[PDB]
Order: sequence, then structure tokens, then C-alpha cells
Amino acid sequence: FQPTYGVGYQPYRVVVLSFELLHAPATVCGPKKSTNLVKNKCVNFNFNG
Amino acid sequence: YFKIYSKHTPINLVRGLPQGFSALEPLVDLPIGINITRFQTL
Ligand SMILES: *[C@@H]1O[C@H](CO)[C@@H](O)[C@H](O)[C@H]1NC(C)=O
Repeated sequence: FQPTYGVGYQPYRVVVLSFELLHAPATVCGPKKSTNLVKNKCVNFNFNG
Repeated sequence: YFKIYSKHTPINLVRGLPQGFSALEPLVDLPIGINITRFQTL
């Protein structure tokens, strides 16, 4: 690998992410987004699922 | 899921288990997901 190479010969770092589901409890979960709490109103709450 | 429940009690009894009631609070829940059939005290 030399810096003066062509774009088809320049080094490329590749990261491959493999996602599998197994019978074990799934623990790599995506981030959960939380809103500004509103009190004293009839709202739909989803505390901790 | 490995559930560990714990309770700490101040006692002054010499030899045996005191007679009484104390509910064990949950200490930790670990998602270890492994088979356990035998255990050892250290
Ligand atoms: C756990 O281990 C015991 C003894 O090795 C075995 O009989 C049992 O089938 C195992 N269970 C699982 C879910 O692997």
C-alpha cells in the first residue's frame, strides 16, 4: 500500500456487522428515546416498557 | 437470568439461625444465560 495509488487500489478498512438471534435473552438493544415528562394530564405512558 | 437476592441482618445469637421473618430484597439480576447445576462456597 502506497499513498500514490489509484482509487481502486487504495487500502479500505472494512467492518462487517453480523446480527444473529438465538434462544438466549437478547441484550444488544438499540437506544430508547424518552420524552419530556408531562404531569396532571391524561396521557399515554410507557414507563419501562 | 440469574437472580441474586440478599438481606443483611444484625444478630447476637451464638450458634443457630434466629427464629423470625425477614424478606430478602433483590440484589442483582444478571443476564448470564448459562447452565448451572453445581455450586461451591469460597
Ligand atoms: C444442564 O446440564 C445438565 C447436566 O450437565 C443437563 O442434564 C441439562 O440438560 C443441561 N441443560 C441445558 C439447558 O443445557
